[PDB]
Amino acid sequence: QNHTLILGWSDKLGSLLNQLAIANESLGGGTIAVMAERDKEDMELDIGKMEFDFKGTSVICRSGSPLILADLKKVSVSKARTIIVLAEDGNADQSDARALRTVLSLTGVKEGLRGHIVVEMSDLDNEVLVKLVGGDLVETVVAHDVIGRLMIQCARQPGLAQIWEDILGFENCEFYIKRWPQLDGMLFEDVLISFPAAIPCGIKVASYGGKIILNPDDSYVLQEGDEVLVIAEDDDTYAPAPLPMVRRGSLPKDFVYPKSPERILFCGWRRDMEDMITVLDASLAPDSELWMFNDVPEKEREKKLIDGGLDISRLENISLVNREGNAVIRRHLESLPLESFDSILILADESVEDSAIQADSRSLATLLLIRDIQARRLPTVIISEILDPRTKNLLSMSKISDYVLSNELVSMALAMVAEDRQINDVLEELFAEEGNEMHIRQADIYLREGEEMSFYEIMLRARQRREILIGYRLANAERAVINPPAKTGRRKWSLKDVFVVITEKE
Amino acid sequence: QNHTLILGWSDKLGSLLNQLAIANESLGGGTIAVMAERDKEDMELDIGKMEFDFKGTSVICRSGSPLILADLKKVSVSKARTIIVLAEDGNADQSDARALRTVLSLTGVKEGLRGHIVVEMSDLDNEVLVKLVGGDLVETVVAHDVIGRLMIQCARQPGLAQIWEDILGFENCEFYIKRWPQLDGMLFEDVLISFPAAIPCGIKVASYGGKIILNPDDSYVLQEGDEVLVIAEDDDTYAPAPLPMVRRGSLPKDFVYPKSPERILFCGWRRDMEDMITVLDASLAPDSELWMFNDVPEKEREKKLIDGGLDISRLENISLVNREGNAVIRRHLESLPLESFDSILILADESVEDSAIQADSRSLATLLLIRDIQARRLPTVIISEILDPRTKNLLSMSKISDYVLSNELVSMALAMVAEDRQINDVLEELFAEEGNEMHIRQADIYLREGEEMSFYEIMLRARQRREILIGYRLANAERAVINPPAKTGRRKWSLKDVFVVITEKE
Amino acid sequence: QNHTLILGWSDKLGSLLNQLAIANESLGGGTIAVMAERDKEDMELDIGKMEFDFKGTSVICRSGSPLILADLKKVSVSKARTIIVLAEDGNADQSDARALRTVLSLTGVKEGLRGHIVVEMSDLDNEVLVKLVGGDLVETVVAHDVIGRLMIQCARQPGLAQIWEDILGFENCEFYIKRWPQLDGMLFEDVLISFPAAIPCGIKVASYGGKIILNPDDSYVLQEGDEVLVIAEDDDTYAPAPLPMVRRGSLPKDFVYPKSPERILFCGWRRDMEDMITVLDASLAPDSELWMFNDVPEKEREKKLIDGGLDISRLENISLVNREGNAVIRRHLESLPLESFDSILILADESVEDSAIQADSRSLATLLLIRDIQARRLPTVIISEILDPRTKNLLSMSKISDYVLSNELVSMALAMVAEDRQINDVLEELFAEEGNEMHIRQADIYLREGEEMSFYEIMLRARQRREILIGYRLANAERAVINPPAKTGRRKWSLKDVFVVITEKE
Amino acid sequence: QNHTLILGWSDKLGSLLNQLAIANESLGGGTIAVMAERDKEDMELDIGKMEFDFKGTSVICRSGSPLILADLKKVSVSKARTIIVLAEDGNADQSDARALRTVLSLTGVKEGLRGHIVVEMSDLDNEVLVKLVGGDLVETVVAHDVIGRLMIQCARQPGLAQIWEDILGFENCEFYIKRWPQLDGMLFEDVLISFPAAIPCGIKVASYGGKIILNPDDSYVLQEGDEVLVIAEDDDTYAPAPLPMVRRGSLPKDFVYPKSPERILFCGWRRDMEDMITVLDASLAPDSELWMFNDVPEKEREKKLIDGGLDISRLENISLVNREGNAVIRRHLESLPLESFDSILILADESVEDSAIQADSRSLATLLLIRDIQARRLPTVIISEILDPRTKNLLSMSKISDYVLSNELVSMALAMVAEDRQINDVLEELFAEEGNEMHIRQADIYLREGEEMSFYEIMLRARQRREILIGYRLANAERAVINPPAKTGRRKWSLKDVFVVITEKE
Ligand SMILES: [Ca+2]
Ligand SMILES: [Ca+2]
Ligand SMILES: [Ca+2]
Ligand SMILES: [Ca+2]
Ligand SMILES: [Ca+2]
Ligand SMILES: [Ca+2]
Ligand SMILES: [Ca+2]
Ligand SMILES: [Ca+2]
Ligand SMILES: [Ca+2]
Ligand SMILES: [Ca+2]
Ligand SMILES: [Ca+2]
Ligand SMILES: [Ca+2]
Ligand SMILES: [K+]
Ligand SMILES: [K+]
Ligand SMILES: [K+]
Ligand SMILES: [K+]
Ligand SMILES: [Mg+2]
Ligand SMILES: [Mg+2]
Ligand SMILES: [Mg+2]
Ligand SMILES: [Mg+2]
Ligand code: NA
Ligand code: NA
Ligand code: NA
Ligand code: NA
Repeated sequence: QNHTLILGWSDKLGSLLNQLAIANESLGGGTIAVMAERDKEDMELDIGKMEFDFKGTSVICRSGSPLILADLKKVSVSKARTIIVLAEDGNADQSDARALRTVLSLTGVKEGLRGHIVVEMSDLDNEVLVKLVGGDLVETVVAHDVIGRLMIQCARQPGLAQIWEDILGFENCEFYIKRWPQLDGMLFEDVLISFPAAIPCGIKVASYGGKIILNPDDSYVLQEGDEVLVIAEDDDTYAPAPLPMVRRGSLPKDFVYPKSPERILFCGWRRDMEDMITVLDASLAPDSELWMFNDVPEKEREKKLIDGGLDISRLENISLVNREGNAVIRRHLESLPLESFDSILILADESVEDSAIQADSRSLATLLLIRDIQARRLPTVIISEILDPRTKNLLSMSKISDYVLSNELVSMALAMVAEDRQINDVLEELFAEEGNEMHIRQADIYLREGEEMSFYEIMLRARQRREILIGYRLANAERAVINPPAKTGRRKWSLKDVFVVITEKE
Repeated sequence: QNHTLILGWSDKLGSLLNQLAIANESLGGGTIAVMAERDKEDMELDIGKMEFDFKGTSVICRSGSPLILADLKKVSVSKARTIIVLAEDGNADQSDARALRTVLSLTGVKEGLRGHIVVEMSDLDNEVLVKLVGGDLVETVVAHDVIGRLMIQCARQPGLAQIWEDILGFENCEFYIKRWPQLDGMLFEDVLISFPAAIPCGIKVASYGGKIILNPDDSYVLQEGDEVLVIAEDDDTYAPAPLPMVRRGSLPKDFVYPKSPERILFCGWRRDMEDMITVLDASLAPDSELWMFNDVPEKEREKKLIDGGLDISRLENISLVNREGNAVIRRHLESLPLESFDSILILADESVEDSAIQADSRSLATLLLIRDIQARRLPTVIISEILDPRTKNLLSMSKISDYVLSNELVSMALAMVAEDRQINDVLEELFAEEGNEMHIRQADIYLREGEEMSFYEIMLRARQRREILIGYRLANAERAVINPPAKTGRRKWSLKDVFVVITEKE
Repeated sequence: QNHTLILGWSDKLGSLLNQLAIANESLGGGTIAVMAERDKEDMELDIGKMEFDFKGTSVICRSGSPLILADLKKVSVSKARTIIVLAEDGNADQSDARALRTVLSLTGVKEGLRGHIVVEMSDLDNEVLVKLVGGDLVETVVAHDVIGRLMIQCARQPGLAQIWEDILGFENCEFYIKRWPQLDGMLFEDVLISFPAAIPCGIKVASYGGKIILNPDDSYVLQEGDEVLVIAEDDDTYAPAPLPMVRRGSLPKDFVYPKSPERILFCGWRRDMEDMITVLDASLAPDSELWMFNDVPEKEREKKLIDGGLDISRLENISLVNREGNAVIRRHLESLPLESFDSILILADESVEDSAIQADSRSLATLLLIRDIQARRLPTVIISEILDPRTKNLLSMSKISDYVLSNELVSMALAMVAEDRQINDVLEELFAEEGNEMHIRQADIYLREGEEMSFYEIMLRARQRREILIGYRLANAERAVINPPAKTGRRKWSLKDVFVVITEKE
Repeated sequence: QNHTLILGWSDKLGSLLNQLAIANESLGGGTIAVMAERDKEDMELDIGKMEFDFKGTSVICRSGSPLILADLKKVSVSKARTIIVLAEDGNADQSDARALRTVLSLTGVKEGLRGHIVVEMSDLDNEVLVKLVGGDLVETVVAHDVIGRLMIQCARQPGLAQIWEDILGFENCEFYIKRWPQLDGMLFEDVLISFPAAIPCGIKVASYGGKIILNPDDSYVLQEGDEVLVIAEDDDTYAPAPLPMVRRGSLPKDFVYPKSPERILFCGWRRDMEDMITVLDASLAPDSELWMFNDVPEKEREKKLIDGGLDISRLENISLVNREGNAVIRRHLESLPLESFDSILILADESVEDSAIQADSRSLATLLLIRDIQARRLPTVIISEILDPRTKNLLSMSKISDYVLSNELVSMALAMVAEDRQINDVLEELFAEEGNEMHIRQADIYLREGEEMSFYEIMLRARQRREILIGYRLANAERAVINPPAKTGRRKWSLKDVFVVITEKE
């Protein structure tokens, strides 16, 4: 039957369904079963009111418990190509306790499973046990952790918020892995320029057990069994073609400039915030500063951080500045040097995160106050965490929408891992401090003002500094273009254009 | 379809429906749609039990969410002449979070809206964001704030409670704005005396963008496009007539007396009480005193007030006296100099206001205790905030009813703004410290004992001190008369009669 | 229609219905309507499972709100002979807030009411306001207060618990008031001995406005309009008969002995416990002691007592001894001088009384522990408050049942006041410190060992010390006999017999 | 009708039904009635989804209250052979309050009861009152207390966890009591070897009132009326046969070695944990140590222990070491000398035990952390309490399953006591510090390496040290064998085999 089975119901369900319908469109639609401990008629009424085009995919609703075999058989658990275990809204520990029981129940199905299980986890500290019992069947996506990592990357490089929104999920272009036997024996540097409608980003190496290698060496020779990872518009829109001849050349300014220290403000004590501090410390230049403004008394912060595993005496690049106050009170915020921050993250505070409507209400209040304080004393990059995807969609035609990053990104990640489990490893690397990550790079590294050249020609220059070029954003365009059309056509570039690459760090 | 759409359900719904039915009576009835996340049959049963005459208006109930387009279309959202977003009973922040999402949902309706949106807000600090996202579509009525402002005005001038109850809502007389081309070129001083059945209070000035000017200069010449604001019995009961000839004269005692300091007691720590203190400080004579009796420790009060934006070192007219205790405990209240207060406001305390039945129970207890303490030590104007309109109506044949001001006034304000959005600006000015407000004035300013004259004759005397005369209360009448009949008829007035005017301050 | 209407639903409803069915049996049954905000079919199912004989009374159930006129008319509110407003189980203030709204709703019925309203109040401090708004329509029965007063009387005189249980409610004998014109002109001393099947206890005096005078002077001459209060088996079982001739005589030991001091223990901090302390102080001999064992810190007790209106420096007869601890912890109870108490009251503590099952569980635990501590250190009168009548009935064949006084007594009081509102004044006096009360008296006051005489003969001796004799308990009988049969028959009495009288104090 | 009646619904119901179906299988099935205050159709749907073979037993569901006679008659309460009163999940005191009311209701059934009542109690301190009111009808099983006692025995002797799981409940072998007249006059030492398919463990002695004597003297002569207690596979699988001739001999190493001190860690403050400390102190060798790691401040622990009746100055064998911290925080656990503990019990903490899913989630976290801390610092017997039987079953194919003891054992105990009430006394003795208990004993006490002999021959050697031999575990077997087949067959034993006996202590 090879349908997608979703176990549970949450605020993320509608956007997850949408993503799966987009992914299935190239098939002419598929089948999604949703099983939840709710009345079947209510579920059907709610699905019937969703406002997105199902694109030929049909959704079936059943009432039942994922711990009850009789209920799992109502939805053909053992024939599904993927099973997605949705987190419950609310308390992260309760949700993760249910996730663990569900995974145990699924691993107990005696007929076995055809597909893999994608588990939406809410707290990183609960992941090890779920992975331990789920073995080779389970992929975990730790939603809270992912969102923190994305907020940091977008704080560091603002234009990335639009790029990540484009790449995640199934609108526009995303990652695909597929076997191309006619490419065996090719060097990766030729594979790179072999697909008119795609960009190769890495290789699934068969002699490594199927391990995905992002940004491999140009001299890697594809072996029998290897597959190519690409960015492409859909699973069936791209294929290799005879090699174009691409003019070669040199980089004009292949330099590394000393990265400048950054000053970042975290508003709110986010659950597990030490995990963000660790990521930040491994991402910023030395002598950077992290300001934490929140209502936890300073005396007690060190205890919270050390119990979550952070040694604040071994931080390498950031110093911590603590300030105490209420992020919705004007008078407390105005004592901050707001104008001095390179970026400000407004985080859902651990004391209210169990109610998305209350957390989101506070984050939006804080946003407005910060803007107004600054405006009123004037004779900045702000990112706000939003927990309910419906509130993000509701904001979409508001200016405020530029200042928000939502759990819709979690639904997009869940759908990608549901469609190909190995994409979890790709996104894990790109979200991690180690290994490859996305960067927006000035044009004067790659070309001189007005130089007439093709996307492929820039791509080969970018390989001299060990980057995979995936797109660009022209000087006065509002959106970057990922996986551009007509990669052999030439144009005159500007030093105000910028390029999007996959690269290792310094 | 041009019906009124009400989104939500609350303790105020019945009185709002009543007001809209009164407003619609002159049409022979209209249509009200009510959509709420409740069972349709329950809604219909509850509506069917309301005890007021629907006067030809028909009410339709639908079950649905205002965030769900499919549900908004069930009630013809885009054809309604007005949409009213009712606050949820309970916690003000939760209610305002829902109001914001609803406004975003409504502004997303792609067919657009024919009418405006009236949003019942529960907390002033949440208003800016709703106004920001609702743009030109939204009028906000901040219920909590309005009630505080009305309680202060009635504490300052007790007879105003009956006048405001009369003017608000659609029983008796209220404000109407309408275009009268045959009055172009007239001076406002002639317009004032041109309507046998109405009193002009201001002009919508077309050269100002449609801005409403209350109490304009007598020499203002009405221009093409201007409209007249009046107090009248209904939208269709009044029209201009040939000018009466009105005898002119002088004021006998056009004096200003030094306003005397007042001593006011606030019982309870009302949410956002600094907003009332600000209003009070701009309303009382110098060397006045505000006593605050409530259970918040004195040490901590200053912090609450400064965080809500009140600088208590810049108060101009009042000194603050703090007393700590429980307003339902006899022994604590009896240490207050109760007999010395010009007025006492019993306020719904922020610690219980999320339960109207609990708040109202405490306010009534405090009322009884204050009366009894004073009576028992005897060998005063009290105003009590009541949150459930049903409790006010239940009290109506009790003596206690003179001591109460309720959220029914909010339903009356919501209906007025629903019927003409520009009435929000009129009421905002009259509730504000700035600009015009209502005053009850002694007769010896305007006339001598037994002087025989008409209402219009007094009105023109009142214009010499830049007042609009809207009514009077005779010496032994229990009710003031607003917009009196037969304004040209003469009678003999008494120095114990009083007059109701719209005026600027000192 | 002259039915009983009960508004609400509670743990007391079944026992109230039972009492009304008993009261109605002599009519051949009546009608009770019950209206509650519950599903009608559930109500009917619950009524159908009650285990007591309805004795020809029919019960009708309707679903509705007592605040909604349409609902009050479903149950013929204006034709009922009585309306009983049942308290809600749980928090006393919430229940009393609902009682007040209900009374206002009932006083608003424009057709008026045929009968009176009996209001079950939960907190004495809320009674004044309900009485103020209910005027002449309302009788209040303050359940919590009544139970405290009964527990004290039974602690002082243990045999009274059985007597009060007999007299309250409609099993056995109770109070009736009725007009007997053929008795006009009789002296009260002859009226006393005029009813073979009843005992006159007082007169409703028409020249006093219908005021009930308990235990009037023997020389009072019944005037036209007066009615007689009696204890009798039912409203129709008694009538006056020609005067018997009763031998007169003297009292052998008409003495007053010095009342001995008592030591009483209160376990638990009962809500409003200062009201019990006041009653106790006016009831005990001088140099008595009240021990209060409970978890409130001693420092804070004085504040609680003074805020409830008790001045502990003006106590006349008792000294207060405070001990702090947990009444369910053996080790804390064993530090008390348990063997020294004349009586011990186990009270439902204010911290758990909102859950009757939790309060009753603690009171029974404490009971068991006190018994066991004493038994285990041995090489006492205990009274335990029980809040759910079902738990009292469940205990009935247990020995523990002698140690319990329950809210069933409240249902019995409510039914008595429902049947004749003037019985509220009778019970108020008998429960009050002032005026008449019930006493169990040794036989040697009235007679010598083996003296052969009739009940009437003892009754006339008792009048020489201004007592109304209502019954007796023979030397080895387990139950007292109230309103005995055959009052003229003689028997030989024992100095170990005891007599039950109504009397004023010392 | 002689069915089993179960009153209530809980997380234990499915496993209790399973056990009763196993017990009934030898009859061809029986009848179980389940009555709960739930909708009948929901109950039936849930029963219909249980995954275990009902083996011919039929289950009937009814909706009703055990306090309501009409409801008790729907399920033929007075004809049931047993009534089981299931605890409610959640708060132990609430559950026990309901148990007490139910027992009173059952003892009030005027037709009487045919069978006994088994009451699942949640707190030991509540047991006395239930036993007091239930008299001879009631058997109590205090679930919390039993589980603590089993965890201690399994900590002391790890192989016992598998043995107890085998013996409890009705899979494999369990206890049966039955009268065998043909054995009157036999010595108990011959009775011991008289049943090919059973092992006699004791005698119900008729001259003692039916008291069960475990491990009686070999010289006891069975008298008329006595019955034999055995371990056997089912009630009908065993019978006596002519005496086998068993070779006699001596024990080679009938020694007692000095028991070595043990170091035990308790993680979590379990409700009533003083009851476990008492058991532990009477079970361990002198100079043993009990470490308690939990979040209760050390200052306050002594108060908790003394109020629960533990005098820590009279402990005979253990010293207490207190450590404060959070058992789910790695950094706190790693300060413990984890490698030094003979066993570690992870206990459901009293602060979360009212939610089984939250308690079990913490216990599993702690388990994982302890393992990982030890593994990571390496250049142990752990027992974890699990409150929901479904979580134990879900863990069953996980390695983690060796580290868990669950409330399924309570369902097994309830079913055993339901089937024969006298088994409660047998298990009470075996769980108690006093009297007989189970022990795993080295082979070199009983035999020499390679000695060829039968199970009966070892059994008679074991009687010389006053042990009843019930089974063995061979050197490389994963499971012990209880009540072995073919007890007269010989084999060659190894010094690495071990024997399971019932014995008194030192
Ligand atoms: Ca696709
Ligand atoms: Ca965590
Ligand atoms: Ca795509
Ligand atoms: Ca109108
Ligand atoms: Ca506010
Ligand atoms: Ca009107
Ligand atoms: Ca009667
Ligand atoms: Ca009180
Ligand atoms: Ca009677
Ligand atoms: Ca069997
Ligand atoms: Ca306990
Ligand atoms: Ca078995
Ligand atoms: K994409
Ligand atoms: K009006
Ligand atoms: K009676
Ligand atoms: K077994
Ligand atoms: Mg962590
Ligand atoms: Mg403010
Ligand atoms: Mg009081
Ligand atoms: Mg104990
Ligand atoms: Na990376
Ligand atoms: Na104003
Ligand atoms: Na009295
Ligand atoms: Na034992």
